[PDB]
Amino acid sequence: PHCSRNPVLVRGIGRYSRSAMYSRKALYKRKYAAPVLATVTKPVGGDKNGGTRVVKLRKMPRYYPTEDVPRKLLSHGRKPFSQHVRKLRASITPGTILIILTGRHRGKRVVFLKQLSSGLLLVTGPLSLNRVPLRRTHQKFVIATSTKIDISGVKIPKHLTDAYFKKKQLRKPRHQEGEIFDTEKEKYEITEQRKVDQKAVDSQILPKIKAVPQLQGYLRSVFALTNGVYPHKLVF
Amino acid sequence: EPYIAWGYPNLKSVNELIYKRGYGKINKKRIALTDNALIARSLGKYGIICMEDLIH
Amino acid sequence: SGRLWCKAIFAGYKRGLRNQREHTALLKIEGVYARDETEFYLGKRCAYVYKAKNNTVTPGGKPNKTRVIWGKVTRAHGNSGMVRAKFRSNLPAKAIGHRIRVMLYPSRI
Amino acid sequence: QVLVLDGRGHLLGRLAAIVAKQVLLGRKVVVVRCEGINISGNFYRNKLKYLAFLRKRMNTNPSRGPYHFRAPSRIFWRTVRGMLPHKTKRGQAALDRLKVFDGIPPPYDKKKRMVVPAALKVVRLKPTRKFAYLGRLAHEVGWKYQAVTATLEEKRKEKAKIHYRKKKQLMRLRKQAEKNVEKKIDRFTEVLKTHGFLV
Amino acid sequence: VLKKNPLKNLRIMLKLNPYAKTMRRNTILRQARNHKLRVERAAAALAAKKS
RNA sequence: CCGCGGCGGUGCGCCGCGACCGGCUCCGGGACGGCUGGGAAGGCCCGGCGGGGAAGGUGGCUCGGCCGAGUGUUACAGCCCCCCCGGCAGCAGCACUCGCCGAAUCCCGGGGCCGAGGGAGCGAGACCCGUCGCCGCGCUCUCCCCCCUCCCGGCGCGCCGG
RNA sequence: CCCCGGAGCCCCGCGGACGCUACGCCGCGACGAGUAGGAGGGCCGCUGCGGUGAGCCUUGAAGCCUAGGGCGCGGGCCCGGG
RNA sequence: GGAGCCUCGGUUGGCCUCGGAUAGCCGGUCCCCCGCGGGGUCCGGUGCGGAGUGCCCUUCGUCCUGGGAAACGGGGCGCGGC
Ligand SMILES: [Mg+2]
Ligand SMILES: [Mg+2]
Ligand SMILES: [Mg+2]
Repeated sequence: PHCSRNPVLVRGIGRYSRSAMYSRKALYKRKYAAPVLATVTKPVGGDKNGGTRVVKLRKMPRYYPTEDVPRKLLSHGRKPFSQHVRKLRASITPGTILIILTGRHRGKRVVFLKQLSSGLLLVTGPLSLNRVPLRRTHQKFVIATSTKIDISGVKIPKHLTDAYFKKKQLRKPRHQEGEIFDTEKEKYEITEQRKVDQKAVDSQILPKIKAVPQLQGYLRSVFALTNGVYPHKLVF
Repeated sequence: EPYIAWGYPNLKSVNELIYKRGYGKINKKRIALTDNALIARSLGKYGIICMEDLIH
Repeated sequence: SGRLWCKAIFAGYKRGLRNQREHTALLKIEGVYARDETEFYLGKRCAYVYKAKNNTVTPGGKPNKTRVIWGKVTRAHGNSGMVRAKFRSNLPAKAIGHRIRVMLYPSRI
Repeated sequence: QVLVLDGRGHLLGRLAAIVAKQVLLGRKVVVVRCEGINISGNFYRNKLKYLAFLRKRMNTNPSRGPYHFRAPSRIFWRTVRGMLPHKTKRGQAALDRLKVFDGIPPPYDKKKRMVVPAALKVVRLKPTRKFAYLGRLAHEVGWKYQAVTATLEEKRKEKAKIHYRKKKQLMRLRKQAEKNVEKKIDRFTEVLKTHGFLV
Repeated sequence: VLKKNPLKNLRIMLKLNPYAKTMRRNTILRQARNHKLRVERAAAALAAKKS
């Protein structure tokens, strides 16, 4: 199961050729000179008197609807989200600083930790400083400030992934009708694993941030546009 | 003259016009030259069997 | 704790002299006056934000009297840093010469 | 949130043009010292031009007909009114933002007031060209209150000269203060000139 | 059939004219080759300036 | 009933993302051709040959402290310029953007916008589905080796064995 | 080198739509100003007749009115309430 | 101090010389004149204006404790007089 014997030159253009590839792959020397009725297909079981019984796995249906929709047309190149390729603004590098633009943690400043599987950012404005925990964000609702901490050698937990940072509650039936059922439940509880994860990560960062003078105080502060200062003019 | 602009096209011009806006007349139906099977079917009796031949 | 949106005035609709094409707002973004200063603002979310008699809902909030019409700055309109917008509904005309908020948050920065 | 523009040294229509668009974009504007607005073209030229405008009246009942305002403030208002769609609701709303004054009265006599340099005489005219003060013009066409407006402005300039002297006095002490303190603001003052002020 | 524009859509170009592949394989390589050779001139000019 | 397993149509209401294609409008990079086989330029300097403005000059006068500044004349070169012979690699339509025309002599990457509009499965003991053309490749049914090393296994973070 | 009452199917000539009111259904192109005027189609509309709806109707017909719900490009139409 | 219809716009402030433009701004006067200032001369600084609206002022998380530099500043819609 060898890798790709020609590399990529451009998306869709291999470096080599047809002819170089014939020689590389060596098509010379790799020449392959090669010149129901009664028996039931897929049923079968056991059983007592009379003899054995022939069942039928996947038995034809007990209701047809009166009309139903008729197929589609194959359509070529339409991958599900999981199989997508993930981008990242070059500005956003690990241990950089963001300004989170949208949520409740709005205008708050933050440190960027990693791009998760999803394509979301993982983020921490060390809970301690900012009041921003280990948290997902989107590239698109974040301003990649030109300010970096050196975060190279911090072992972020392998177990913290997209799958963990994912909302949890609510199933279907229960009592339902009346003045009850899951309008209560009430609170997302923080849990202890979550608190342990934070504790571990922050300690590795937290010394690193402090080394930079005033940086903690910067990371405490909140961003906002005052008079006379225009996004397009200033830099971050 | 005062109804047209005209002159001597480049090589690139003949390509860009043919590839981007090359439409056959095929049973009097303007049809886009999506494959050479179209060009050939019509012009193949002249030795013209592909977009490239057409351009030449 | 402060303002996370750049100010802009609703100039009026994209229009010829004598045919206004109501489906496209024009937006005089504050502090920008060159078809040059305005590549920042292309494709940013923007809100006509206004309040009305009856109460409404509110995302992550209790029922309010404020309402908004969301839109998007599409392209730069003529030399002096006006900008075209397009809104999920057309803007009211009541709106002329009033604030609309151009956000930061489809950022490419 | 409000423009105050010292109409002195500006050009009548040139300023009015710029004011109109500000006013149409919801900007509340105030235009002050309107008698000081000055109009290109030699004096006599413009007097006749006004006197013509006076002649325009509704023959059968002048009481209806085009009301020729004398005061420089109202004149300037008239010319700004000529660049808005003032028959519309939005046009009428626009003018309601604009606020014009002969001389400079009490809210704005202690406000810093801007200057539109694109309407300014020193820039927009050749120096050998002639022009008219809209005051003189207003005076001769019947404006009653030139002298009053002059006598009130001499007070204001005297009142202001005092303020400036005290302002200067603070500035001077502040220049002294920094020098008194410049070893215990030294590693602040250094950082405010790495990122490029104080130079 | 939808007309995919050959000049943007590589594989449509190839469908209509397969010799494109080679023509474009050349003129990536060719341009890289020459770009390298420009850096090499520039390095020799800097070395000549240092000498 | 729990499986939200497999397929099919759906979303109560308001939202957002993602990647793919179409049509646009921009941005940034690079690589080439042709010319008066570009014109000017730069850099190194050497040997000559004249002509001009006008000079470290001189001179009348003036203005300042022999020196500096301002006019005026004959004009060599000790400020330059110009022509003519003869010769060097650094040029290159040159980021020292001084003046073009282009691209089988042309490619790469990026951003904003609008749009998705169609539906080659209605079998009774064996798919509720692929896919046509094109790209190549990639792989394998051929052996080799090298490297890195993710999982796992072993040995001392280092080394050895998908 | 064998038979589809079974090759398992991208093509199948052994039998054939979910589709086929053949005045139906489906696909590709192109095009679309209009007086006078002409022609076509109107499951547009009015009143009466032969047929036909085992139609509807005092458990409420026709008409009338309706800031009720919809359909149709439109002529118009259908439902809710009074 | 409490509720409760309605109408909306807003989403840091700027508390000021006069003016000139083939000129201005600031200092300081050793010296002189006028009513701490005003006017003068002289000198010293700036002048594509940094005593700059290309500007200035203001900060934008809350608290805890326990050091340093800075330190008598702030408040009680604190209270009376000029
Ligand atoms: Mg017609
Ligand atoms: Mg007719
Ligand atoms: Mg509000």
